[PDB]
Amino acid sequence: KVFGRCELAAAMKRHGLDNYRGYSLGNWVCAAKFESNFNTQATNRNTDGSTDYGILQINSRWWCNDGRTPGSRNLCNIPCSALLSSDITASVNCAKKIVSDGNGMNAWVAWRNRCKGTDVQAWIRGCRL
Ligand SMILES: [Br-]
Ligand SMILES: [Cl-]
Ligand SMILES: [Cl-]
Ligand SMILES: [Cl-]
Ligand SMILES: [Cl-]
Ligand code: NA
Ligand code: NA
Ligand SMILES: [Re]
Ligand SMILES: [Re]
Repeated sequence: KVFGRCELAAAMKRHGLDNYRGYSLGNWVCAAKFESNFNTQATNRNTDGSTDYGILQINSRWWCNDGRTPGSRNLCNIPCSALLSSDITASVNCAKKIVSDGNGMNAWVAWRNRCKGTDVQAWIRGCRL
C-alpha cells in the first residue's frame, strides 16, 4: 500500500507512534517519506546481504527473519514479510522496539540525515487529526 502523507499520519496515530519514546508524530511521517516513499512494500537489498523492509525500512540483521541473512537475529519475532503489509501494525510494533534500544531514531539513516533537527511538525500540518 502506498499511503498519502496525511493518511499515514492518521494511521501512525491510530497505531500508537504519536510521541512514542518522545518522538513526535511528524518525526515518524518524515522518516517514512524518505525511507520508503510511504510504500509499505518497499524493499532495499544491502551489499552485506541484509534487506530493509516496509514503510520504515527495518533491517534483517537484527529485527526480522527473512531466511536469507545468515546468522542474523529476529528481535521483533516476525517474518520480514509482515513488515510489507498494508496494515502498518507490525512495522509500528517493531519500530517501537528499535527506537527503544538506546539509539533512538538514529537507527533510521534517512531520519538522521533529512528529518532530525528540522521542523518535523510540518509533516502533519493540513491533516485531519
Ligand atoms: Br494501518
Ligand atoms: Cl536468516
Ligand atoms: Cl519467520
Ligand atoms: Cl532518544
Ligand atoms: Cl510533529
Ligand atoms: Na534506506
Ligand atoms: Na534476521
Ligand atoms: Re488507508
Ligand atoms: Re512549522
